[PDB]
Amino acid sequence: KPKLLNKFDKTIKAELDAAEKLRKRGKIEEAVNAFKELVRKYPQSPRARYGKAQCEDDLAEKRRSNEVLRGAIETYQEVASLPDVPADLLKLSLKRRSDRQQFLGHMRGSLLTLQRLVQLFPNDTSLKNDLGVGYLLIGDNDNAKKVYEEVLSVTPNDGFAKVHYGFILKAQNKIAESIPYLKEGIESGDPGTDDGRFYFHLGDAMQRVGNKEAYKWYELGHKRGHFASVWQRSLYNVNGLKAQPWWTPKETGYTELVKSLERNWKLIRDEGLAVMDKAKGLFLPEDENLREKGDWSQFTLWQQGRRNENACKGAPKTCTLLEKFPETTGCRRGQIKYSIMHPGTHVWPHTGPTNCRLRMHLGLVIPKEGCKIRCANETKTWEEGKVLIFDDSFEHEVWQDASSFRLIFIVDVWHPELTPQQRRSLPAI
Amino acid sequence: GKCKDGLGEYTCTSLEGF
Ligand SMILES: C[C@H](CC(=O)O)C(=O)C(=O)O
Ligand SMILES: [Mn+2]
Repeated sequence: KPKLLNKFDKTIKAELDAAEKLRKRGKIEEAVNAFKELVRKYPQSPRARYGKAQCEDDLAEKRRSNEVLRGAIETYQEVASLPDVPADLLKLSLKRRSDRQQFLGHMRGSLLTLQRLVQLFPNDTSLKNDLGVGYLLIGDNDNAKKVYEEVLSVTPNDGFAKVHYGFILKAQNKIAESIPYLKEGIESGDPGTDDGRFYFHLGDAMQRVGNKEAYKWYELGHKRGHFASVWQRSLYNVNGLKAQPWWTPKETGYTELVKSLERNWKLIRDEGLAVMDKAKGLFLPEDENLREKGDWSQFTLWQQGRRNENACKGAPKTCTLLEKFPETTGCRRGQIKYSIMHPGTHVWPHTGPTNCRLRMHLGLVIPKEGCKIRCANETKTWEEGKVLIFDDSFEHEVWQDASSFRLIFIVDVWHPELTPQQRRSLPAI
Repeated sequence: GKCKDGLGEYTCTSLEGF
């Protein structure tokens, strides 16, 4: 269906097809060399060049090799450098280049390619949308917003652009404004809109404004396979792991860790209190837009399975104690952190990103009244020197209505049913 | 930008090829 052959490539269509035949039959090495031969004999042929690039792409998959893929990425660029490239081929080649650059994590590279694509095909909305995603992937939400604003100024009902514009609005705490975009975008059914991130954030935006319909969106998102359940809405999962909002120490099997935290809780407390008194800047304000009101800060010792060595200078005995416990210090999808919350705080219902961790809370300074935590349909309280354990992939909510501060220690562990193999392999979060 | 307690970033994992 796409027109990939310029005047000269039609005259060599038989050689080009012979080479492509080798690739589709999976004889990648013979195909690479066939297209190399063609490139040598016709160094200006765009189709030969693209064939070389595609073989390199398949070869990188075969060998699971980033270096080979970097080669393909340059060859996709060479296609675009050549004279007289058909438009369909130019677009395919540079689109694939950008997609593979992102796969390698070369987000700035991809962004340049996507900027080139939009300059070349100024009327192609899909490419402007793809450019916005490039900006989102490097964290440049300001530029992404400008991109989707442009798309929407010309195609107001582009559903991809709507859900992404809503995502950005929601991330900027423009909660009410984001709802119609997220909802209309999802309802559009356009390609790219049936994504759990948009169900997640529409339901959450609705919860925050007191809209009764949030859970209809959670229910639909579960029906469409994005959520394990209405209550458990994490999006980076291993399917099959036991799903329970509240866990006992014995259920987790990490009984030695719980015993050490409870037997040694006062030293953990005291180092936190010392940091609060003498190094308060190690406590950093929560910054994921999870508070309705109030004050909540965290002092993080491990994140993504990596010890923060300066932070551990502030809690050296605690860090020494925890090092005996690789189920938490090597939990590359969780953290180890102190968490202080003050009266007048309400943490919004929310879900963590992954079902691969369980969250332990050790009480350190717990006022006698006013502090509680809900996970799914059950609310509990903390106790000094005692551990609670919940699955924070379930929706949870916290209130602090005491008359003094409340300090806990948070210790994430790998979900117990994850094998050593998965624990070594899952990408960090 | 990391997803520590929530899911507020467009993507929570890092791209590092194969
Ligand atoms: C609000 C709580 C932290 C706290 O109560 O300090 C939370 O969201 C979590 O532990 O995941
Ligand atoms: Mn939480």
